[PDB]
Amino acid sequence: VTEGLKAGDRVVISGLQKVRPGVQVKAQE
Amino acid sequence: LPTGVGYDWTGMSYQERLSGNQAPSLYAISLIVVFLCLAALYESWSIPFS
Repeated sequence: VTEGLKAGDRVVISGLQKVRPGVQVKAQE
Repeated sequence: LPTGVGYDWTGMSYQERLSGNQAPSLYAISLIVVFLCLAALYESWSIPFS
């Protein structure tokens, strides 16, 4: 990704089934 | 299961998937039609209920 993404940015990755915009997101890895 | 996943129950599970038993509806209206037909044969109010 040369463009759009920037330095050190956190990405929604693991549990993408339940991901829909608005629901509060917590972070486990 | 993940998102965008469905499933199916078929076979005789298709038959029961439609209905296992609509029978007690028919025992119900069977009790009805028995009740009224005996209310003609008795020809009497609630004497059939015996």
